[PDB]
Amino acid sequence: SKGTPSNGKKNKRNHTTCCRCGSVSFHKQKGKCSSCAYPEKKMKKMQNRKAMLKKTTGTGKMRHMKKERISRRAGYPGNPILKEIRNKI
Amino acid sequence: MRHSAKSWGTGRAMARVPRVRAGGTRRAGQGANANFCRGGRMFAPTNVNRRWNRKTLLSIRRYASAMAVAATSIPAYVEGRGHRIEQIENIPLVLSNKIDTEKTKEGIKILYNLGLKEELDKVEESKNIRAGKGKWRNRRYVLKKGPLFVYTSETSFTKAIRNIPGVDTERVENLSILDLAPGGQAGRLIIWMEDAFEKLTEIYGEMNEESKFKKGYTM
Amino acid sequence: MKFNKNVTASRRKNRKAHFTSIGLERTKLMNAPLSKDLKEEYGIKRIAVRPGDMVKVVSGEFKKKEGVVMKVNRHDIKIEVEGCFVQKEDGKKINKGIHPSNLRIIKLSMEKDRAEIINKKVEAMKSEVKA
Amino acid sequence: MRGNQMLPNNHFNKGSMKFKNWFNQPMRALKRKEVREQKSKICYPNPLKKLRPVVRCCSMRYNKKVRLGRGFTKMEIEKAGMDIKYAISVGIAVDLRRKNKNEEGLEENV
Amino acid sequence: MKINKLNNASKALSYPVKKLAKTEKAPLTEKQQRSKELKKFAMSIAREVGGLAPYELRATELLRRDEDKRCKKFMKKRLGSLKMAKKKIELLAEEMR
RNA sequence: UAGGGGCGAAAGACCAAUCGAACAGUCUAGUUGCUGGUUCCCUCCGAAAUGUCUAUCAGGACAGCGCGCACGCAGAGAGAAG
RNA sequence: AUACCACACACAAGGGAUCGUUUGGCUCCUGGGACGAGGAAGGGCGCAGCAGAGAGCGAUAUGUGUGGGAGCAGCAGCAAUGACCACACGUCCCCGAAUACAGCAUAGUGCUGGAGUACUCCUUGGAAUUAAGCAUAUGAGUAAAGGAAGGAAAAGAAACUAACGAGGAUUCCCGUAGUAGCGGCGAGUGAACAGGGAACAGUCCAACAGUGUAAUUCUCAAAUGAGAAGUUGUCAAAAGGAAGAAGAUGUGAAUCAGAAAGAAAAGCUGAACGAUACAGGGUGAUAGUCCCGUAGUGUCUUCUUACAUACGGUGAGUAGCUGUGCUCGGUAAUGCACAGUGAAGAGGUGGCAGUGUGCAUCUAAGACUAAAUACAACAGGAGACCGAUAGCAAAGAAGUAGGUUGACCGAAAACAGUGAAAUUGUGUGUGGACCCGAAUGGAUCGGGCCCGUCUUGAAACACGGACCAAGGAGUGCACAUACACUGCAAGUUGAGCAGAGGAAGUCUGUGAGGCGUAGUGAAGACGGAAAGCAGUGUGAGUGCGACCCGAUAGACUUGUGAACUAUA
Ligand SMILES: [Zn+2]
Repeated sequence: SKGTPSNGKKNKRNHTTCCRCGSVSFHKQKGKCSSCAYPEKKMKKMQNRKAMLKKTTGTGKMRHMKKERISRRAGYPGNPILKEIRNKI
Repeated sequence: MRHSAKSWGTGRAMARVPRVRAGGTRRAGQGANANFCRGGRMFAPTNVNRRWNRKTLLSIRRYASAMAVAATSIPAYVEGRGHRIEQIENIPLVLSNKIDTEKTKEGIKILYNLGLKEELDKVEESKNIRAGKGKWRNRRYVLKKGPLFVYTSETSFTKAIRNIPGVDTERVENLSILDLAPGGQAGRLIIWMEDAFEKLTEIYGEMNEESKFKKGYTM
Repeated sequence: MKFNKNVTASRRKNRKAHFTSIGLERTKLMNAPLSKDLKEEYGIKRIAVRPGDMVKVVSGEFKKKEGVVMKVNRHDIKIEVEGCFVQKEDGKKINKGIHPSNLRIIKLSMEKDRAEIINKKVEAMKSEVKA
Repeated sequence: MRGNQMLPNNHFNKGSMKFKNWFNQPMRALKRKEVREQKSKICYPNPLKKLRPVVRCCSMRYNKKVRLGRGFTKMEIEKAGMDIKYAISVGIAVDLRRKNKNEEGLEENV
Repeated sequence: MKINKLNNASKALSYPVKKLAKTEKAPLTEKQQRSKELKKFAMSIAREVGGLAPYELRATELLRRDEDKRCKKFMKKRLGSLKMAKKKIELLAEEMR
């Protein structure tokens, strides 16, 4: 029967951890990730605005982008040992 | 309106309000979007398209300001607002030009000589913290209204008197009804400058004539 | 009246600026007045209280007392003064902290960099006073 | 629908319709003032605005009224003894599209 | 309603201006003449090198039989405009002569 | 091998406790002539369940009967006598 | 009724309402609009003396330099041989466009790819809904899906309007106008020139380059040589500047004492003092003079911007035509395409089909362009906004705890305040369901069926309701309208926009348009009664979620599923 007794046979596992996004959604037989479309070059279309804002720029650390803004503020000064190269250029 | 919600329909022994689709949390099966629901949407949400300002005819604005100015020289009205004028010799007050004052120290001595001491004291003693939620929204302290000084020509006296509590300043040419009738009751006490007092004849004209300064207006 | 529009007059903003202060701005919170004599001995009118300096308590329970500053709590803005304490049920004694502004300085601790700190402030005045 | 009225015709059916409010009106006025002021310093002795011709308005309804136009014609400028390069240097506006068809209109602009 | 009160006769009146005559531009300078000559010359060489197109042959054939009204209808359908047809017929006629 | 599509020794069976057209999310607060509900006090006036037309018969509109503001004013839900 | 059941009051339990408070939210305005092969955005894993989560940082996981200067929150230890902070730099593990790759250009060096996409441009393209049914039409060229760029983007100097006594690039605001018209002429749709302003700026290529010599660009050498591109055509000139704006930071006046009372005075009482500073915040109760500021004044650093040569009148599978499909208010074709057909050098247009002829106005099939205009992330300032069941989902380690096979889905919890009601125990009183009227020392007497709701008709064998708290439903805008109130009146008006002003307020100009000052007809045409305009509000109609809640269904996606079950 289709209820409790059929639950006993459910011991196989079709999805594993995706290497691009972490989300335990890589379908091994299809060769595709259901969250991010790996191995396609572009990321997947997200279903709605609510769901996509959960993965935008600024939801993580933004390491490089923050440093760039501080350097731009300072006038891109560079390493002080090498000022002469900068000044010539 | 954020959540994914749907009605369960009849046959489940429950009211047919929309409910939240979820699992693993106590939030499953709770009642979603309606105005009678916790965390739902308000009835007729407030909206930016409301009409904030109001029109008034220019002819009424001109007439109201004229009869507000008039009331500043009837003792019954001035006393009625709550300005105290027991010690003042006569109304209206007109200060001369050739006031060479630059310091607040000497400025107060002048105002005391015109009899204003009791009025000024009445303002200083008044400061209190407002009752209600307004004290959280940048409206913390309340003070009583005092004298308004009206000038027309630029003078040092303006920056000598301004730090004294309850003193207020405006030019005659752009004198406003909010300053002339606070709270919608008329008869504010006014210190005129000699130049400003003479200018009232150009501004409002003469009875059954037309003002040159206010085109299309007659008294 | 304030005529500069870059400075805030919001109650919410002024309060956050107080409690979340750090660095030099935190040091400004620990300032106290000098006595009349010291204001002739030195140019300064007020300084940040440090251990070892001598203070008169001018407000509160311990009014009129005099003593040496033992400790400076920067996180919970309080100073501990020698001989200002309460006794528990146990008989054990706990120093009670006083807010900086309720103190007045009577003698300065001149250990370490204090003499240079004072010099730096006096010069900063004269630089603009004489102009 | 009941009673006597002028029959409705109110066009609010389209759900994609945008609304425009004007809360910025006093502030944008203040910015336009401050831009003119600083522009006036950059060319201090000279007026901020150029000289423009007088032309006659268009239809039967406005024939009897005169108005400012875009620029003087090469013929107007020449008749008054100037050259085009000089006129520009002295703050006169120029429009080479306009034509002259009357004696009166020419005489006034000279 | 402030519309449709005057008659058409009175709407046609006009104010008495003084007009300026138009400046005629008839003189054509030496260099402009040579320019035009060279363009017209170039048009000869193309016709000499490459000859007539199929519908031009069919058209000129009808002109020899004096089938004037047939040629007119034919050319109208090829070029679209009755003006272009009238012009092209006149150019073809002159070529044959 | 995937949704107006699959697969079926054929029962409209089965396609993640869902199938005479799956699930997720959005358009969308889809529509409702139909059912349920609609939050303080006193004072004064006070109905209708009928006619005409309607894809009209559990609905509308127009007229008839209420109330408010009222320019004004010799009238009357009763009798006599021809 | 000894002990059960009910009610009242006092005390103890049980719960978290109410009042007082808020380093959070929301809305409007101003600035900003800064990513990546020099490896981004996003994911994982490591790093502390005792260290889980979160924050910070990369095996250099608190290093160097500059400016300052006192502690490191617990315990043990450190610190003028520099605790801690601020500015810049150095170092920067593994996965990921992920590349020892793909496509492509140059004499050579190289460039693209992924992320973001609120606002702008280019394609593709619904249905619910309204018509009280429905098929053309509407919603709507909207949603959805794809491509691309910048701080704005697009557009832009007439193959343009107009018929006046004419004007003169583009964009934006007021207006013509809910008009001319389109439409099962139904429902409904719907522009342009004028007239008043903001801001203003014009120019390039081809046609068409010295022939007494390619005079032109590049490479190596050298101080004057070799070589590459190119005759299928290269080559058409100036430095230069002070202004303007935004930030950062220094300084910065003036008070003491007292009875009563309180844990504590800044309150209250007396006596003083400052002010170009009485904006606001902190201190053990309500502070101009106790602390941080404010008015007024100094310094410094960045950014933006500016003079030269030569020319005209023919830019083709184009304009147009026939057929066809979509589109627009565009109507015997407004714009865009596809197939046939296909010009002239002279052509295009003048809101109704054709043919002819004068007249007016322009010059298509190649390119560039400032200012005035639009709006997320991030930063700053304001508010007749909300005050922990509200305001963002989120005032704490919130897109978290936790959940789906998957796409995706998603909470609660403020103060160690106050401490209501439901409900429970103990004590003391009064009754046997309770309400209204009237009383006794005391038995009781008389009257009353359970509320809300549809209904001719409810106590009903009609439906909803166990009990208490808190939340919980006729609102906002546009357009005509009748009434009440106000100013002026043959007139009336806060259009936008300019001038003044320590300013989202107020005052003053310039100056359109609209409606009114009289009507009749389809129109040509004619002409002869009746106070209006603009506001502040109330009743009422129509369109938008439209008093609040509620279908079975329809469509769209470059979204997901054969772990159960079917077949090869
Ligand atoms: Zn993935």
